[PDB]
Amino acid sequence: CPVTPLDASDFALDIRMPGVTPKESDTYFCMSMRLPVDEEAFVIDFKPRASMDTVHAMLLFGCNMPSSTGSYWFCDEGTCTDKANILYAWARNAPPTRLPKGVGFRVGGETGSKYFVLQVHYGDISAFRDNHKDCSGVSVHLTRVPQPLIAGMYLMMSVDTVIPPGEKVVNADISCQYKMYPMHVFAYRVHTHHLGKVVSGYRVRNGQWTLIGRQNPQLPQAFYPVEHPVDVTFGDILAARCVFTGEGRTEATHISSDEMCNLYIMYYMEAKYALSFMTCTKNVAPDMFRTIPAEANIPI
Ligand SMILES: [Cu+2]
Ligand code: NI
Repeated sequence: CPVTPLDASDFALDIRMPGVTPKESDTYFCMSMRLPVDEEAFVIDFKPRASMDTVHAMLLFGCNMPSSTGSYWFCDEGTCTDKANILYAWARNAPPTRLPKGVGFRVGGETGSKYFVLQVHYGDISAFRDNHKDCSGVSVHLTRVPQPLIAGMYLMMSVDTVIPPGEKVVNADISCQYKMYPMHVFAYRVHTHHLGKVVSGYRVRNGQWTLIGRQNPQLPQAFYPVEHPVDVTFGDILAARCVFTGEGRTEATHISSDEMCNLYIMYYMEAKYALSFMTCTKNVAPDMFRTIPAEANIPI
C-alpha cells in the first residue's frame, strides 16, 4: 500500500485499514487511531481513500474507549463500548457532505473524543481475492486553531415501539423539547433494518412543523445535506417518525433485539455555547403527531 503536520496550527492524520483481507461480501471491519494531541483539536475536513471496486461504505466515529485493542476487528463485536459519536459517513455513489466554513468537531481535552474508530463495510467480494490486502480509510484535517462554530450530533432513537406481525404500516414516533442554545442542522442520517419504509425529521415551533429531512433507510445511509439549514432554538420540539412494515413477518419485532429507528441530526453551534452530543429517547408529545404533515406518511 502516520501524522503529517501542515502548518504551525494544523496537521493531517490518515486512518487506514491495516492491510486487511475481507474474505466474503457484506463484511464490516473496524479499527482505531488514538488522537496524537492531548489538548483540544478541531476536525475541519475529510478526504476519503476507499478502493472503488470493493468498498460499499465508511463511518468515522469519535469515542472515549473503543471496542477492541487489536490492529482491526469485525464491528459485529461492536464499534465503541461507550457513546460512539459519528463524525463522518461515506457511501459509494453518495454526496459526502463538506463541513461549512468555520465548522469543526471538538475532539481531545476534557470532554472531546479520545479515539477515532473507522468502520469500513465491504459488500462485493470475489472468491479469487482470497489473499488481497486493502488499506481503505479516510484522511482527517485537525487544527489547534479554535473554530467559531462547533459540529455535533443530535441522536434520535425510538427505544420502544413493537411491530405487530403482518401490520402493513406501523408508526415509530420520537419527540423531545429543545432546551439549549441555538443549533443549526446542516445534515442528517437515517438508520433502520429492512422493515423501515421512511424516516422523517422535523422541528416543531408553535405548532408549525419544519422539515429537516426525509429518507428511505434501505438507500445508502450516508449524511444527506439539509438544503437550507434549520435553526433549532430553546422551546422548540424535535419530532421524528419512522415508518415500518409488519408484512411477511411471523412474530412481533422490537425497535438488544430486532429493529432500530435512529435519526442522526448533524448541526453546528457558536463555540461559546456549543456541546458536541445530544440524544432523545422519549415521545413527550405523542398527541402532536395527529397534526404531523402528510409528506411524513408518503413513501420513497
Ligand atoms: Cu442498526
Ligand atoms: Ni480483541
